[PDB]
Amino acid sequence: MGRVRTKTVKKAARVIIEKYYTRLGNDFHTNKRVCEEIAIIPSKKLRNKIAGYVTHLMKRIQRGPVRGISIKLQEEERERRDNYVPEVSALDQEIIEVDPDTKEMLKLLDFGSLSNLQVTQPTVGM
Amino acid sequence: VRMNVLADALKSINNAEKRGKRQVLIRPCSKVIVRFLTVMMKHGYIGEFEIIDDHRAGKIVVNLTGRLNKCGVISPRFDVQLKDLEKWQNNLLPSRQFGFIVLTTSAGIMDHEEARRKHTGGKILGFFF
Amino acid sequence: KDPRRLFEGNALLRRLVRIGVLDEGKMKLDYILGLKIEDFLERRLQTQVFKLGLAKSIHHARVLI
Amino acid sequence: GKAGDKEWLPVTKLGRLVKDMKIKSLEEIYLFSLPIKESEIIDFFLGAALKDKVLKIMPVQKQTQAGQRTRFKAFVAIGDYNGHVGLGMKCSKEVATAIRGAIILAKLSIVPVRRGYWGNKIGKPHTVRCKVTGRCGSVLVRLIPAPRGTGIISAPVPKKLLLMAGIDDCYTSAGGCTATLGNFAKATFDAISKTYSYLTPDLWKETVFTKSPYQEFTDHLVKTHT
Amino acid sequence: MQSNAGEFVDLYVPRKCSASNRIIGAKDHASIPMNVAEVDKVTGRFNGQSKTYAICGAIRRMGESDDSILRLAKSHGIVSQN
Amino acid sequence: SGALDVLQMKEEDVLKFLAAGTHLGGTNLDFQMEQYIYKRKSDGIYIINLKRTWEKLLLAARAIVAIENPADVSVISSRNTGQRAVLKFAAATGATPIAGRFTPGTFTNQIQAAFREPRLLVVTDPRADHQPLTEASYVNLPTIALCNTDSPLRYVDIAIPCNNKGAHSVGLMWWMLAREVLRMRGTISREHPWEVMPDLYFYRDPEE
RNA sequence: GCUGCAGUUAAAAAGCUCGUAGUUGGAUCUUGGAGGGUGCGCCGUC
RNA sequence: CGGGAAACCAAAGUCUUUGGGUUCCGGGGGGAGUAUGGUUGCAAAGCUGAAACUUAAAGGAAUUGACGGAAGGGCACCACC
Repeated sequence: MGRVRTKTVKKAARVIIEKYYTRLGNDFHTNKRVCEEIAIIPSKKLRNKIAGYVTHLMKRIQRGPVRGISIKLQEEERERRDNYVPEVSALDQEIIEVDPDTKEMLKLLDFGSLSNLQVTQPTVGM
Repeated sequence: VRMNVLADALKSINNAEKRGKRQVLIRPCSKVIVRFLTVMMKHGYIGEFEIIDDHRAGKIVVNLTGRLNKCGVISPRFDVQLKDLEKWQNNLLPSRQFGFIVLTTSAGIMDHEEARRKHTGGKILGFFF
Repeated sequence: KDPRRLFEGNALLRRLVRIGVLDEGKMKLDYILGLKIEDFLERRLQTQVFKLGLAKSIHHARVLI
Repeated sequence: GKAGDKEWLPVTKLGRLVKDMKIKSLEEIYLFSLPIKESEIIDFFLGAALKDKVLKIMPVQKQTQAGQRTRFKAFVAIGDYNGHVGLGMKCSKEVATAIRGAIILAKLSIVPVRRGYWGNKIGKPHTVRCKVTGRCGSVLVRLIPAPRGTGIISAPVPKKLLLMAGIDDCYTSAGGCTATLGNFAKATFDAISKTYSYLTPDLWKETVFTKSPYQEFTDHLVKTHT
Repeated sequence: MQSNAGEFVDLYVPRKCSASNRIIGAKDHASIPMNVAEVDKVTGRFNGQSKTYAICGAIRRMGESDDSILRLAKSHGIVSQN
Repeated sequence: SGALDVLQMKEEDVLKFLAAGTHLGGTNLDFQMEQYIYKRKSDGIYIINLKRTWEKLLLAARAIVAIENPADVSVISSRNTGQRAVLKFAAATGATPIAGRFTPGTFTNQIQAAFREPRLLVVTDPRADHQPLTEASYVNLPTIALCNTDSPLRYVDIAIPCNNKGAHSVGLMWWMLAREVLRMRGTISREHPWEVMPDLYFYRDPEE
């Protein structure tokens, strides 16, 4: 509204979080102490305003990755998730079903393969 | 319709070379086109050409390198008087040194250098460089 | 070699040389093309009467003459 | 002179080769058609002993909310006397900057001129190989080779550019609104630059050419940074 | 560019397109060539020793540089039945 | 042939290619690409010439060797299907990278923080990667490229016809390039086969 | 403004077509060896 | 590609590197499609078409504000509610 955090604040929040994630927390009261340790901030109101917005972020991050923030731990988590692979899906099950011509595609490609025919009808533009 | 046939052949060429083309098919050809293509050839401005024989008027394929900035045709074919040749080459040639005005004289279709040496003159066909 | 070019070229040159204005390699037409005003200006009295002591000034020279 | 030379440091590999005394003439750049982005490159290779003449000052303007604005535009030309020239137009808040920037712009744009013989080629080229023309927004300048002593027959502004380019003798014909100076100089600038583009029969034959100083000097042009 | 006594004047001799035999001139930096490696026959083993082609701004802007290379590479190898 | 033998086709490869469904080619030809085309399948689709796709790829590979400093060949993709793909190519061969939003002023413009002076660009979609292809033509840098049958030929010298509609076709072709360049002026030796599974190139993507 | 102008919007293509004078007109009829001029030190170059 | 002052234009391209055929109209703006003679017309009017004098810009295109009882616009009790 009337309180829209400005870049000087919002930047610091992205900033700290990038280099501070495992240190920071869920709770306003503690990061505020942390900002004293890990940063030099000139007025107390700013440091508070910073601690506060970065906490609002931590609250959000800890519920779903947030649009522009990266930390070593989140990278590791995505990395592990990005492994998955089952019985596997194609199979495709005995025998490919072709659309023919695609049958004539193999037939005139010198290539054996599994088979099935169901490819007829034209065929309007739009 | 058609008044001249040379002018088309020359233009066709010029646009071929401008595109970056290395060949053209001109139509329909004539003794005069051959003679002009020939003077060009002697000098390097084109490669070899070939007259294909439709049972009509002919079609030529010219293979061109890329030494050709421009080959123009002068219309009408003005009469030139030996000291109007000096005036022509200056009007339309890049440096005194090179480029040819090609005209038709009683003693043959020739570049003006050959003209100066024979010591004959006539009516102006065109040019190149 | 053109009787007109030969007969008058050589003459222009020979005329240009008698006055010292011009020199031999020049002393062909190809060189006059590459020439200038001083070359004439240098041949007037006034500057000569200086040029051998008998004036000691392009000044003195003109009033002397 | 003594004022304390700056500390140019190069952004560009082309530059490193130049400072290192690895590239020695602009020709290398020109043959390679390397683009030149650091003005000092031009400054080190030539330009040393290259003189810049300011062609024009005329002011302009555009409209603000609360009324007006006005600023200075400078037209600068640079060139030795032999075979190199550039042209730069700038508009800035202050004359000095406008000129200072213009010079920089001119240098970046420096262009080759091919100067030739009216016909009998004795004692080195006095004019131009052929006739080249250039057009800029309705002004067009045509340069024509001329005999010795002809000199530059052009308008004062054009004569000045051609002079720096190092042309001794040339005939000119100009068509269009010659009055609009920025356009006229620009066209003439295009005209002169076109000489390299002309292919004469002398040029007809080809060449292992070059490997490019960028490639040979490659290590040299990746210093020890990043 | 000879002078009087067979001397070579002005200042440079430009490279010429590999496709159109037209001067690369000199500030047209929308153009470049292409060094192809020679191979120590047999196969692999990049051995120098460039086989090289230069293509003009024009050809490239006209949506050639590629083919031109192929007329260029095959005609002089490698590249066959292209 | 050319460079003399072994270097020819190899069924093993023509097998990986057909498998990865490269040759399938776009319904819209485009004129400059007509040569690649082998034949048009019924029910509209074109069959690219794998033999041709092959040889050009090798020609590409060779141009990538001959650059001395391998780092300064830029492999480029904003397309997803080609993002892990190029990242892998850069890992193996020297080759520095440019994925995603190319960032304009990267070739022109010293000042910038992604300023690169490559000696060779390899692009995966000339339509998606048009910015890099344009910037490159502002500064005399040759271009290899991923082209399906209907891709922009402007400012690209060397095409390798693909499919780039996608799948593993983009994977395999980047794979085979790196495979090829490591062979040449590299050190694979014995234009014999891969310890690397080509899947390693290939797009990732999402999660439930 | 022949050489060497402009006419979509700046001053300027007739609303349109037929049409005589005038201008303008497709292809195609034959195919080194030495003599003489001017440069360079008996040789040659053009 | 190339053209053009640009807006634009595959023709308004192939135009200083100015030359394919032919036809027509224009030479700062106003006076003026006016005067005057001829011609055609029943008439209304049409075609051909000046000058004296007047005057230093007329005009084109693009760019930008300012401004609108143009469109999406907003914002404030120095505006309304």
